[PDB]
Parts: sequence; structure tokens; C-alpha cells
Amino acid sequence: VKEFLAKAKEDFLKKWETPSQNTAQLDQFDRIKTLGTGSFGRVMLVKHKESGNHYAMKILDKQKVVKLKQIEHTLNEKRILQAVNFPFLVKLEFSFKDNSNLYMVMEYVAGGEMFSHLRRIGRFSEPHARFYAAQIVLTFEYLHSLDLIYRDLKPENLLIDQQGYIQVTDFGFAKRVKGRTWTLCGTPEYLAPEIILSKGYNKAVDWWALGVLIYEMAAGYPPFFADQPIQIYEKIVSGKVRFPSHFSSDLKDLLRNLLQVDLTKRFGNLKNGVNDIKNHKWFATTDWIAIYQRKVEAPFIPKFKGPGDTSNFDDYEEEEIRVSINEKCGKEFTEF
Amino acid sequence: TTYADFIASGRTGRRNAIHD
Ligand SMILES: O=S(=O)(c1cccc2c(O)nccc12)N1CCCNCC1
Repeated sequence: VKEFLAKAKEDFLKKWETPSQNTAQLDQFDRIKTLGTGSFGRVMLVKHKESGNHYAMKILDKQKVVKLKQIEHTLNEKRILQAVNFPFLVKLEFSFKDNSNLYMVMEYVAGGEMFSHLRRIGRFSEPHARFYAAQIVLTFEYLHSLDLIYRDLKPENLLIDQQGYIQVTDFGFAKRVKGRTWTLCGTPEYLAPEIILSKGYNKAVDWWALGVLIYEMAAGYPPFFADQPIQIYEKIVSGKVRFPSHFSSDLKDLLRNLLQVDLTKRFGNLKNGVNDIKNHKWFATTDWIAIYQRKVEAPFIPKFKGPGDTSNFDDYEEEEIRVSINEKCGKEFTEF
Repeated sequence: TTYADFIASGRTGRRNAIHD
């Protein structure tokens, strides 16, 4: 582990210090279909004419990014994503920009969002959930060792690849920070009490989010849900959680430790770091090495009717890609 | 049931992030 991380960090820093840029053009691709939508732009299934390969191209309207004051978070996303490298992290193939947009070409993960499958099937069996959880556990061990904080873990941001494994996508709020940060961001249901209470936080919020995910995958619904966000935050800070009667005793224990309001006693944030999690009973049958290597059998394998298939994604209205004849927000995105 | 309440809630669809 420690040996591994050490090398991973040296590779990350080389790219972190000298990120790549303008490694493609819009015309080197064929726009096929919208795979999802965001606030600054849509993610489109695209085809690299030269290689004939399929990619998920994330488009960001520079002006909208500026209106929402997401400039730094956006630069954070491209800078971090172009430098990391882990099995369960979607890879950024190319990145470029034009008069009005920023582009990030990622690998296309046909399997679809965990969200879709999870909502449809209702809930995952504990073993099934343990499978995905294990992957998130290692992915965070990786990310955090790089001084990175993901800040937006949720079913919507996890894709299932052809082998049935997880691919974390969307680093919109990822940040490289040693020490503590204060930005209020993330998704309501998954927010740590610290964030909601504007007290300054760290990686610990990623572990609390892990608890929320595991609970949602196991129960079929979040540990804290309501109709209005404010009602949700009230539930979160109350340090009161209810578990489905079917949750195993081990599972409930692991969750009581993750959804720990007291940063002094929250798994992942103790002297034993992540090991307090890896060595937890609920993960007894989990062979961590076997997971990182993708040797373990995937409990679910989304199949596709061929390359370019988008049957695992919802349908969105198709918006044309317009590019002003005038450069927009040039100085703000110079390093992109 | 908890499940029922969730399914009848308005937050079963894709949830957006909060910038602010
Ligand atoms: O950019 S996304 O991570 C995304 C959505 C659909 C298919 C993808 C794909 O296949 N690869 C990488 C990212 C993808 N995204 C959509 C915007 C809202 N955030 C949730 C997921």
C-alpha cells in the first residue's frame, strides 16, 4: 500500500505541476447524443473520427461557469482529472476549449449510472453493495493520499463499466487541499454536518458521504431524505439515524461509525486512517487486492447491444453547440 | 413504510449539487 501510494503520488505531481492542454479540437469528433446534463453544459456521447473510438465529451459554457462563480472549481476539475490515474476513476482522454466552451473528453462508460440501476431495482443486496463500497474505499484512499477531496459522492456520479466495476466521474468539486477548506458544495443528502454548519472541514466529509452511499445502496433510499433541502440538513445535524430492519448487525455498526457527527470518532479520520474501514467486519470477505485488480466477480454486468449503445442512459433534448465568433472569458480560463 | 415515503417524495430523481 504505502509503497504503491508513494509512486502514484510521484506520477500525479508530475502532471499536477505541468498539466496538459489543447490536446484535440471540436472537429475531430462527431456529436452523437446527450448522455446526461449538468448546470454548465451537457455530456455528449461522441465519436473520435480518426480512431473511431467513442468518448463522453463534457461541455461547459464559459460564460455560465463565470455567472455561477465556478471558475476555480472548473480549473480544479480539469487540472486534477488530467493528472490522476486509478482503476475506478474515469479517464480524461483529451481537453480543449473554443470561443465559448470548455471541453473534457472522458472515456465513455456504457454501463450507465449506478443511480439508474439502483432506483430501478430498488436496492442492492449487501454483498452487492459491499462490492461497490470496497471500490470507493480504495478510490478515496488513493485520492486522499494525494491531498485531494472529492466532495460529491453519489449514485449519479458513479458509472458501471462493461466489466461491472465502478468509474467515478465528475470532479466538479474535487480539490487539492492540505489543511481545511470552507466551500459549501456537494449534494444535500450527502453533506457532512461540518459543511452544513460552516465550520471548515477536510477529507472526513468524503468518508461520511461513503456512509450515505452504502446506506442508500443497501436500503434503497438515503438515511436522510425530505422534500426540501433545509429539511434534509436538519435531519443530518440531529445525529439521529434509523436503519432498515434488514440491515445486518455488521452493516449497522460500520454505518454508525461512518455517519458519525463527531469527527473525533468517525472512521477514516482516526489514527488507523482507512484501515479502521478496511479491517471492519462488514468487509471481512473483501479481498482488497483482488478488488483493485478487478479479479473479483462483478455481481451485475450491464450488457450493451454494441459500441455506441446508449440504452443504459436516459434521453435528453438535443441542444445545438453554438460557438461565438468572439472569444469569451479568455483571461479567466487561460490555463485550461 | 419508509420506502413508500421516499417513492412519494420529490427527491427520487437525479439530485443536483448546490453551488452557492
Ligand atoms: O459528466 S457525467 O459524470 C457523465 C454522464 C453520463 C455518461 C458519462 C460517461 O459515459 N463518461 C464520463 C462521464 C459521464 N454526469 C452528468 C452531469 C451531472 N453530474 C452527474 C453525471
